Amino acid sequence: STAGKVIKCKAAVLWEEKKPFSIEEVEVAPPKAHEVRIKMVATGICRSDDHVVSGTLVTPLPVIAGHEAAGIVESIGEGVTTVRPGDKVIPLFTPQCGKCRVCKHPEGNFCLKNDLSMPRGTMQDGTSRFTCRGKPIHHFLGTSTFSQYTVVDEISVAKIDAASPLEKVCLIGCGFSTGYGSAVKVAKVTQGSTCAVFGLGGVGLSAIMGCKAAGAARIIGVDINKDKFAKAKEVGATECVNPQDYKKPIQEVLTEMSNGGVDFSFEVIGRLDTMVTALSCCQEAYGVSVIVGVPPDSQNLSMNPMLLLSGRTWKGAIFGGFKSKDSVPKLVADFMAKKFALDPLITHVLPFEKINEGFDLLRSGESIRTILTF
Amino acid sequence: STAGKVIKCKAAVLWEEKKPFSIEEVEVAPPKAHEVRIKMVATGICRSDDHVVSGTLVTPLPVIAGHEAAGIVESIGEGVTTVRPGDKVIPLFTPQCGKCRVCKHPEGNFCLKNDLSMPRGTMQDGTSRFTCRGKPIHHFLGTSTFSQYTVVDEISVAKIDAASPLEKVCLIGCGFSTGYGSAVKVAKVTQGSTCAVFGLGGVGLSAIMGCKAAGAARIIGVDINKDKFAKAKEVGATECVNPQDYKKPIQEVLTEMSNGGVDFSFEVIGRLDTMVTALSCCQEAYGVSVIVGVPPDSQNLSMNPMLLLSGRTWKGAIFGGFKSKDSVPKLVADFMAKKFALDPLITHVLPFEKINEGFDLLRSGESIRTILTF
Ligand SMILES: NC(=O)c1ccc[n+]([C@@H]2O[C@H](COP(=O)([O-])OP(=O)([O-])OC[C@H]3O[C@@H](n4cnc5c(N)[nH+]cnc54)[C@H](O)[C@@H]3O)[C@@H](O)[C@H]2O)c1
Ligand SMILES: NC(=O)c1ccc[n+]([C@@H]2O[C@H](COP(=O)([O-])OP(=O)([O-])OC[C@H]3O[C@@H](n4cnc5c(N)[nH+]cnc54)[C@H](O)[C@@H]3O)[C@@H](O)[C@H]2O)c1
Ligand SMILES: OCc1c(F)c(F)c(F)c(F)c1F
Ligand SMILES: OCc1c(F)c(F)c(F)c(F)c1F
Ligand SMILES: [Zn+2]
Ligand SMILES: [Zn+2]
Ligand SMILES: [Zn+2]
Ligand SMILES: [Zn+2]
Repeated sequence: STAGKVIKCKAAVLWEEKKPFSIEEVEVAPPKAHEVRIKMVATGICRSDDHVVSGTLVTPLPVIAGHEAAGIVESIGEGVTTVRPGDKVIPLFTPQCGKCRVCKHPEGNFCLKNDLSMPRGTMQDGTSRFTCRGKPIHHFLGTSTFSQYTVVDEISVAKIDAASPLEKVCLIGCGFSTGYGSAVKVAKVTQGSTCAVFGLGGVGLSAIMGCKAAGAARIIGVDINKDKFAKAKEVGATECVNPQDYKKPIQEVLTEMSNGGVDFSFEVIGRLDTMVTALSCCQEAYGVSVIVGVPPDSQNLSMNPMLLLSGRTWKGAIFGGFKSKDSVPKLVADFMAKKFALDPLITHVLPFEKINEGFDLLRSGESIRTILTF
Repeated sequence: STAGKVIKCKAAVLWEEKKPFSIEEVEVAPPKAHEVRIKMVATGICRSDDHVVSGTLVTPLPVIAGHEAAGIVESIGEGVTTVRPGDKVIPLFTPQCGKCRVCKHPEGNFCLKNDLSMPRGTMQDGTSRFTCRGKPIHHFLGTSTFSQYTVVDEISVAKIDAASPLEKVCLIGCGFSTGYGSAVKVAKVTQGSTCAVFGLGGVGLSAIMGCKAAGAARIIGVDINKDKFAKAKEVGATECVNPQDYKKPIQEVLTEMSNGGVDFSFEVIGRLDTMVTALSCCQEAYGVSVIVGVPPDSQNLSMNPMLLLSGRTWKGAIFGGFKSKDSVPKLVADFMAKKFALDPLITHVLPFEKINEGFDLLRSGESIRTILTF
């Protein structure tokens, strides 16, 4: 048995920014009280993982990244009550402690135990379960899914359906649930409305899916890579526009196309300029814009508050506004019942050992989601 | 009889920025089709009128300002159906045409016929009804209430209760309805919540009134002028804070006071810095901040969009989000039914001839609302 013992396994360690991951042996400590050690089965490559490499997102290095994944519980620490060895689980990069003011609020999901706002790169107890070359290695968002085995706090894992296909439902751990929730829960897109989605990667595709599910009459996809347009239309976009095709700023184009501004817009890229453009393109009196993209570290946007004074609503969200631990199992159940599709997001499959090729695919513009198999 | 004739009357003309109003004779043309000429009874001095004087707001000069008022219909043009000679009325600085996409939208009030966004300083037909010393004088927001008589478009006037005391209900034309609606309708303050109101003038006080009416448990007033605090507590503030008393930024103070951020905040001043502070002080996952204040023309703020990504909502509104022509008569009816009070807002009552003295009372920090009586 491996229970109570250190596990030696392979992980993808990031030693330095702007460098390939190093696939090499790490030591994974056994779970402490209220901790869960998970044998990973599949993990997706999300742009936020790439932000760690690029320094768009600052988190302590060296690190084991990865936050969109699914696996099987190997062992549980003392006091764990919500999962058992052998359960299928999704790590929760946004925890749900159930006890803080946000967890208790009907509309909050950004649990105060998160490691996103001011990342420490640790477990909840401020220590690391990972050693590599005798050196401690940081965690990422409490999940660190780029490893054959990880350890997570109990508040950062959800039990899911035992019959779930883990190579698909890993996307519920980030990109799908984020985009879909951003539309259905955060924006509360309405029947017959006009939507604009900026960025047609896995998360923006998922936002399109949610807009369509909510009954939007028009869904305008916006991307500078026209190769993204065919799949955006397959999942519900009614039209697609490339800002590079136009002499005028795209907020003006979108305001014209929507006869005075869109009902709902979504920034699903991570640029300061598109955040302001996306706000501006929604109708000035009653439009809603949602920021989903992750901006470059420590940078401020500039905007005219008259955009808001007229009536616009501007909001953002992590993980589609979903209370993570309550929502993930339900989302998996709904997937199993064919209430939404995940295959449109999966463009490439690779073994974990080819993680760097997976990142190359994302950076080239070729992929949506590459799913890595352990 | 004056109907169908030019009226020569007294008005307060603003010939140039940063100068006193000139109280002198103007000529007021009769109303054209779908226009209403009103004998003014009382008008309030709103900070937004002062913004015209100071250059904070840009609108064509020379102008007859004034937008918070009440009077009695003198005559109607052909085709008017919603008011008759002798009716008590409130001019609507945000029109309600009833036909545009905003007017048709359940949550929109910033009617596309407004003269706020891109001011022309005319009637709807692009002409002026005012002359002074042989020169055409601009209108302001379709209202121009600093005159013994004005002419407004029908879509910019509401009939109110014939028994209304005009010297009080004129506040429903701007400051009361703006503050109150910002709380009750735009923010949708909840029972038991904690609110922070930045700026304790007439509009901020009315926002306090709304927060209290909505059942807030804590209402923190914020102002640099501690002389404003006693009246803020009278109308519902549970605590008041002066940023100048603290070594730390007031967003930090308010976050500490509210054990991690407020539920609802309101910027009711008109400064870029306080708009950002107000957003920051609301709880990062589920807080809502509403911009009410009018900032200096053409200036952008800077902010970190992580404030929004965590879950905050940022919005603004004109006129408390109220559909103007539907709402004004109901607000007056509610006042007559003792559902809210207006007297706490009124600190001074002066003849119209003392308009400049009224503006000096506002600028010196000594008044809340001065009501000018014709
Ligand atoms: N809020 C959350 O909880 C959350 C979750 C998941 C992802 N993210 C972020 O969301 C963003 C999208 O993630 P993803 O879908 O995995 O990334 P992605 O697959 O890189 O998709 C982004 C898309 O944006 C397009 N794009 C780039 N620049 C522009 C431009 N100027 N105008 C229009 N399109 C442009 C680009 O071509 C690509 O198709 C990233 O910033 C992520 O970090 C946030
Ligand atoms: N959105 C709308 O429809 C609408 C309607 C009415 C008024 N307004 C605007 O709302 C604002 C308030 O109007 P008002 O109540 O008539 O003005 P006011 O009576 O001048 O009140 C403003 C208050 O802000 C206080 N103040 C000034 N600087 C600061 C600071 N740095 N920190 C905290 N407090 C400060 C000041 O002492 C005063 O009590 C103005 O900008 C108006 O133009 C907007
Ligand atoms: O993709 C999800 C995701 C985010 F939305 C973040 F804001 C973040 F900081 C991060 F590390 C992350 F992985
Ligand atoms: O006080 C109400 C009011 C506003 F909210 C404005 F945005 C504005 F431009 C204006 F002239 C005005 F009077
Ligand atoms: Zn929590
Ligand atoms: Zn992600
Ligand atoms: Zn209208
Ligand atoms: Zn006003």
